[PDB]
Amino acid sequence: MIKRYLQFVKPYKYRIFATIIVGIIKFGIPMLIPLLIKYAIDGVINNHALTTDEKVHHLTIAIGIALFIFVIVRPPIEFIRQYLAQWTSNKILYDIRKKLYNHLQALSARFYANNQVGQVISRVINDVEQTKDFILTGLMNIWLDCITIIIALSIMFFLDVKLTLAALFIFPFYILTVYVFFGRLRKLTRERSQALAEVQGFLHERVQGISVVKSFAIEDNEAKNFDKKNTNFLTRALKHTRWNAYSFAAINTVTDIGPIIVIGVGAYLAISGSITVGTLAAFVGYLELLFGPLRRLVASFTTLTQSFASMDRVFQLIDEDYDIKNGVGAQPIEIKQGRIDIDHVSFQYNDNEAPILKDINLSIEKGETVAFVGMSGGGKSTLINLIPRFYDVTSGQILIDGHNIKDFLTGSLRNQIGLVQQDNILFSDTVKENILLGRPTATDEEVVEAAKMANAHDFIMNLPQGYDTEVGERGVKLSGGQKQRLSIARIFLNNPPILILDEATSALDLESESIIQEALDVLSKDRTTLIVAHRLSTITHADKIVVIENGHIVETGTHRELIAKQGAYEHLYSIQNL
Amino acid sequence: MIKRYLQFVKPYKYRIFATIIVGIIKFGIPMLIPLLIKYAIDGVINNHALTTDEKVHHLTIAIGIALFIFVIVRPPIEFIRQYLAQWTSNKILYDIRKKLYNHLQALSARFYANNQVGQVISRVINDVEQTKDFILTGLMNIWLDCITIIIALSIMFFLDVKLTLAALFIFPFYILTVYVFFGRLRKLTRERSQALAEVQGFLHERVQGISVVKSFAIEDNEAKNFDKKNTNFLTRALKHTRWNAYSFAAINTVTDIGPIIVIGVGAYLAISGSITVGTLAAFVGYLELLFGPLRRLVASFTTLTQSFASMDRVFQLIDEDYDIKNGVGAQPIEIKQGRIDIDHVSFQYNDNEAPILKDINLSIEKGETVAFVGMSGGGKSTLINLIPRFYDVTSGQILIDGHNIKDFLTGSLRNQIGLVQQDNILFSDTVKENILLGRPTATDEEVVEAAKMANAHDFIMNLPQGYDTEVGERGVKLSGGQKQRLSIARIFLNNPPILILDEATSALDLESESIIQEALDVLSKDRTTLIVAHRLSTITHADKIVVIENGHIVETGTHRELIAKQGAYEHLYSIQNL
Ligand SMILES: Nc1ncnc2c1ncn2[C@@H]1O[C@H](COP(=O)(O)OP(=O)(O)NP(=O)(O)O)[C@@H](O)[C@H]1O
Ligand SMILES: Nc1ncnc2c1ncn2[C@@H]1O[C@H](COP(=O)(O)OP(=O)(O)NP(=O)(O)O)[C@@H](O)[C@H]1O
Ligand code: NA
Ligand code: NA
Ligand code: NA
Ligand code: NA
Repeated sequence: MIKRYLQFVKPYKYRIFATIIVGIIKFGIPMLIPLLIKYAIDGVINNHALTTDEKVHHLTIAIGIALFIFVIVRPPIEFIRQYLAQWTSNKILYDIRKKLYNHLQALSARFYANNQVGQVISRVINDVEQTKDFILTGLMNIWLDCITIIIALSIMFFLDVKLTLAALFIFPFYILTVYVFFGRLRKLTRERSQALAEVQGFLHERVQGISVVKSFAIEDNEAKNFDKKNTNFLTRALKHTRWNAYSFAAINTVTDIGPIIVIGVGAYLAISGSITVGTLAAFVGYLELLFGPLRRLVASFTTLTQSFASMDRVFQLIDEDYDIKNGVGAQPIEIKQGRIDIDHVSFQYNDNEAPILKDINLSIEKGETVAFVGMSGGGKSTLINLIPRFYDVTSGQILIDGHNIKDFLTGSLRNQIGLVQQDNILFSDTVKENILLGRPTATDEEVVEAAKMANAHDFIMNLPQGYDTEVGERGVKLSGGQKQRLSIARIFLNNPPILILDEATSALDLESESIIQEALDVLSKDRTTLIVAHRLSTITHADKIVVIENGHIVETGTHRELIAKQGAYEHLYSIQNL
Repeated sequence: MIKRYLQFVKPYKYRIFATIIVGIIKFGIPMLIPLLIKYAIDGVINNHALTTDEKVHHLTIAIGIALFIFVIVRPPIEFIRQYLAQWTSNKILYDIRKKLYNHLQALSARFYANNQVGQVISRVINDVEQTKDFILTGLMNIWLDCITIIIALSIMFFLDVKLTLAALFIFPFYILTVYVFFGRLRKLTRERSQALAEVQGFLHERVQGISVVKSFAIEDNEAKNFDKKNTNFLTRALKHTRWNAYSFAAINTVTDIGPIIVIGVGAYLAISGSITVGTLAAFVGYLELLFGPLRRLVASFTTLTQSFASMDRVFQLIDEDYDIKNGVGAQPIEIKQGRIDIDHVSFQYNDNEAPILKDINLSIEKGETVAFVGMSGGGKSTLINLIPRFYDVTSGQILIDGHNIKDFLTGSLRNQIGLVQQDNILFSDTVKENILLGRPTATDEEVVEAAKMANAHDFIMNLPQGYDTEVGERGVKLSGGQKQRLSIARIFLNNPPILILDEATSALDLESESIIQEALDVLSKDRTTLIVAHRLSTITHADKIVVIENGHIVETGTHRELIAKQGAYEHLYSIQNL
């Protein structure tokens, strides 16, 4: 997995090597201080053979050299060292989210139907952000502490063989201890982040649906439901904390026996006649070089563990399967004549549940306007959404111009089906911006046309700041008949070969309906049109009305014919002016 | 402002003092190492009064002791020190969000109409989380570095009053430099977080409205709109980084002239007779005690700056005004007879724009069923939402049972108005759980009743896992007529004195409508009922139909009467069969 994450760092290897290099060229600085203390003390006074005008000169080039270094050389090193480190990782994260976002937009209706936005976003943002330390503490700092440990161990290896061995005794345990905790922390961190992710999802879901929370003044009740999630997140976060604290003491206690099992031995050796009591003095002086980094790595360890947990979660999302895949046979196909064929189609949202659409057979020739009518929850919506291929039929096939939907390139297919869903969306943008969704690359002139078409242009002008009026988030600042008509506009703008209208009238008064009806009757003159509808009267003109019951097509025909049959269709119609 | 944030820490003062105490009792440990060293060397090896059996002996008591301390005393100190620190702040954050959530649920439709969920949540979560360092690095660590600076400084002053002035010379500049940057960083951090907040809002808004992004295969276009926001966030984050790096080098360069200017003067003073080498050398071993903490504080500084920026943003949200306030006169009032009076009401969403409802006068007696009909965007929705007081009328008054709506306690008022909005909400929960929103404290039996009432009970049983079926996020796994009927259920469950139904039929077929119509005609027998509707026929039975045009009430009357007048009402009705 590290290899994966590394794939992100790849185009930044050099900036990172550089960051490490400049990193090493830093220890050289702290050592210049104690080096300078020795120069004035033993090179101007303890020389005893210098003038009181000569030594008061060398102290003006030594107090001249130091200043130069520290006031000119160090500053740039310090700066670059940091700026680099950051500039690097920060750009890396950028890259990761650029990818995640494309990933999301490529998941299927299903995914988003069984997932919580808040939770998803937690990952894309927080978990990713968390992998930052892996780049910094992991690939840019840990090394310097190991280099320091090599140097130290090395120097010690010369001063004395067995004495350094007195040290290394600790090492194995240290490593064992790390290994013991690592895993459990990784999980605790995982479980923690997940908790956070759940409060996010909660907030998201509620903050957006407050309308309801307000209407029934259930603030107190929901405020509880929140505390549950907010608490769960504490709890988990504490478990995590407890262990980090725990493991920290552990690893260190081990790292601390280090200098002891050394000093103790270093004496029982200098006195037992094994080595110079000067060697013991020097050696023990380097103890800070060995068990210093080991102490830092304990913290570096911790941080990483958490980081791993995070990249886990990131990748886990990245590894989500796309339910609607293009497949090798991909083929941007132009739909020249709206010929739709539904052969033996059968649909199921899941393998466990029952099928919603069972055996559906229906043929729609170019230019026909087919209407779909039936009790609520019959299948209409489901059936329809199978065409733009939002879900893949379970058993059977749908063919546009003889081509099986699956053999189209997603975008191609979808781009040629103007679809007005029943639950229509608006972004917290301007009117224009919203219509432009139907065709982003459109003339401010063409938009105003679509508008006038969907019977929108007019009310758009009365809006403060007209076509540039910013509608509310979710498009709240408009009526029902308004939001809807903007969705309809999008259709004219798209001006596709196939038009599917799932109750595209829902919120319009009788009049406005009349207008859009006319408008549509025109645009729907020579295009393959599918209409789901409950208000029958706006379907009479249909070339063929399809009655759908309990996932089946029960009746088929012209309003005239269906009415004669005095069957299912008639029943429903008959309920209007009766 | 610090005082504010501190108010959160208050109930944790002791745990914090404790964390600081145990914090101090830590430096005592690192010093035990060099003491065991000096004690071994200058104490047992060179005592010149030790039997080879005594020095070894006294050596051992020094080790047996060391192990005890480090393997028994230190561990607990280490643990507690951390666990405390964390347990504290983590609980503090918890508290802060507990408050923020209540804050949100108390903001008005307006707030949420001009704000972006994602952005809000960024604050509640990220910005708050960011204030964590203020507790840790601020109130628990900074001190220890100052204590260390006092201790250090004291020793210098008794060692030479005029050389400590060679050291302290730096101090003022150090402080000046900090002051110079602080502010700019605080902003950069602010601006950065805001950027993050904007990508959040983007993600939220899109990830939830992908349905549309998919339908028009505008993935490429939106993926761009994302990169803009994702980039903006980089940029800003880099600006921030650059400065931190910058300021870091700065402050340190200053902190580095420190040990030098002590040597620059101190050495010159040894010469002229200030004092000798025995002092210049001793006043230099402690240099690490002074310019060590000063170096750490540079980092502590940085971290804080960021923290402040964060609490700024948190508070800024906390300081948001509630548009609908209760006011001293608050009074949980029981509405015994649904008497609604709309006297000269006039509404405007903003002071700049034009009024939507102008001069409306209408009286509704208990048990009357008033219908509201008119072109789309006329005012109906707006008018209606004024009653549950979702927005305060601009000029005029609405009175229920003679009591002015404003004199009710929000919850009281709203709890007594069963409101079925046109754009109905569902949470990613189970069917039951959703209906329970109408009355959380309800009998699994009463729910099933509401259900059967809204004509839902039936389809709920055919659902895999019946009343326990988990509907999709936003309630996606149900038809239109389905989601809606669940909203209607909520009403029966609430069983309020006043019922407002804003197109509560929108997505139902003719039949299902018939059923709920009957169901309602019953529940609406003796209650004050207000109905907004476009499908006229389901309004005929109204006691009084109100025609609303361009924010005005144009016609008033019984379907019978209105039809005779051959005016505005008739026109609209007349378009049904025509
Ligand atoms: N949050 C808002 N800010 C500004 N204007 C708003 C806001 N919310 C709604 N509006 C106004 O909504 C207005 C009229 O709404 P309105 O006529 O009450 O909806 P309606 O006719 O009942 N909806 P419908 O029954 O679907 O046709 C427009 O002229 C908008 O400016
Ligand atoms: N994500 C899902 N998982 C399982 N079932 C689903 C899901 N989404 C929708 N359904 C099914 O929705 C079904 C029938 O939907 P359907 O009849 O197409 O809506 P419809 O009749 O067109 N809506 P409407 O025009 O408002 O009456 C139910 O029996 C559900 O089980
Ligand atoms: Na047609
Ligand atoms: Na009534
Ligand atoms: Na409305
Ligand atoms: Na539907």
